[PDB]
Amino acid sequence: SGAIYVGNYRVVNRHLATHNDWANLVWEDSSRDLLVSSTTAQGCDTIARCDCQTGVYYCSSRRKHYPVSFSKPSLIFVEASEYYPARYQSHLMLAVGHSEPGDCGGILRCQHGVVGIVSTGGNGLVGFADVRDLLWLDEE
Ligand SMILES: Cn1nc(C(=O)N[C@H]2CCOC2)c2ccccc21
Ligand SMILES: [Zn+2]
Repeated sequence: SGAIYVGNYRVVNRHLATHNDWANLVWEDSSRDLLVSSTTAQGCDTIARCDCQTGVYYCSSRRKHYPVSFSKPSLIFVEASEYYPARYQSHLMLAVGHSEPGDCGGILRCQHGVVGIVSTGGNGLVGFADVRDLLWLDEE
């Protein structure tokens, strides 16, 4: 679990969105595994606006933050899960790091700010849904 809280937005994995998220929907994209809802309180996270390929992510199944090198956002085949059939996910970045299904929502960050959230993984890989192209989250 986990979310990004920037301005009056809450960014979560679409597959973990609650009824309250759907009832306060701003934007969602199934191909990216992302959903954004509106918040009453202002958040403290800021979004990175960069092309970094190194950063640090939070792994809830280890209670630890790990440094990672990651690929640029791209279209990658993701195996079937209880949340989606096997399909291509867009704007996804892969890294070598531990992950388990419930690690989704952990933040990946770089020196500039938040880069994205854990969305896919297995067998010593972890995949992150990029948010750096969503300019409307923070200075729009
Ligand atoms: C971090 N992580 N995520 C999944 C996963 O199945 N994600 C789907 C749900 C949303 O997009 C694909 C996974 C599986 C096995 C080990 C780790 C894992
Ligand atoms: Zn950066």
